[PDB]
Formats: sequence, structure tokens, C-alpha cells
Amino acid sequence: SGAIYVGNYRVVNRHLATHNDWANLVWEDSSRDLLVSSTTAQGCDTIARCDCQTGVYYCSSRRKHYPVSFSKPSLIFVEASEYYPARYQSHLMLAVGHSEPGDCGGILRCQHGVVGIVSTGGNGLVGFADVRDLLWLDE
Ligand SMILES: CN(C(=O)[C@H]1CCNC1)c1ccccc1
Ligand SMILES: [Zn+2]
Repeated sequence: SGAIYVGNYRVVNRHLATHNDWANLVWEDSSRDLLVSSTTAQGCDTIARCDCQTGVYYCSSRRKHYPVSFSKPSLIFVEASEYYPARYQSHLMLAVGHSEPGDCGGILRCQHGVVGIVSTGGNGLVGFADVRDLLWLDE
């Protein structure tokens, strides 16, 4: 689990979004595994505006942050799940690292802020849904 809180927005994995998320839906992309919901409290997270390919992500299944190199956001084939067990996920970044289902929502961050959230795992690769293109999150 985990979310990004920036201004009056909550960013979550679309597959973990709650009733309240969908009740206050701002934007969702099933191809990206992202949902943004509206919040009453003003969030204080900073979204990275950059093309960093290095950062640190939180891995709940190890209670540890890992520094990683990650690929630029791309259209990536993803398998096995129950929300979508096989399809192309867009705006996805991979790194070599540990991820399990429950690690989804872990934040990946660089010096410039939040890069994205853990979205996919399997074969020792961790997929992060990029948020850096969502310039609207900051206004
Ligand atoms: C196992 N796996 C793949 O098969 C991808 C890797 C690049 N193209 C196919 C995958 C997908 C998403 C996240 C982590 C791993
Ligand atoms: Zn950066």
C-alpha cells in the first residue's frame, strides 16, 4: 500500500483505490495503474519534474529503502495479477529489485521529489508507475 499527497490530490495504485478514491475520482488510467482522488486536506509531497534514472524506493516487504537505477517511462508487457493478469502497462519504469504485491504504493524518489509508485513486480524486477508527466498535480 501507499499514496502520494500533493495539493488537493491523492495518487494511488488504481488496483488499490478505495470506494472513497472512486467517489472523489479526479483521473484514472487503467493502462498506467494510476488513480488520483480529491482530498479536503492539502498534501505536502513534491512531484519530481526531471528525467532522473536513479532514485530510492521504499520496499514494505523488506521495511527498507533501496537505491535503484530505473528505465525511462515506457510501454511494458506485465503478466500475473487478478486486477489485470497480462497486458501492456504504459508510463512504467523498471529497476532490478525486490517487489511483492503489497509493496505497491511504495514511493520512488530522486533529489527533485516523488518520481512514482511501485506498481509491478516479478522475476526480481520492480515496476514504478511514473507521475512526473502529470504536471496538473501541482496547481
Ligand atoms: C517479469 N516482467 C516482464 O516479463 C517484463 C520485463 C520487460 N518486458 C516484460 C516484469 C514486468 C513488469 C515488472 C517487473 C517484471
Ligand atoms: Zn529527479
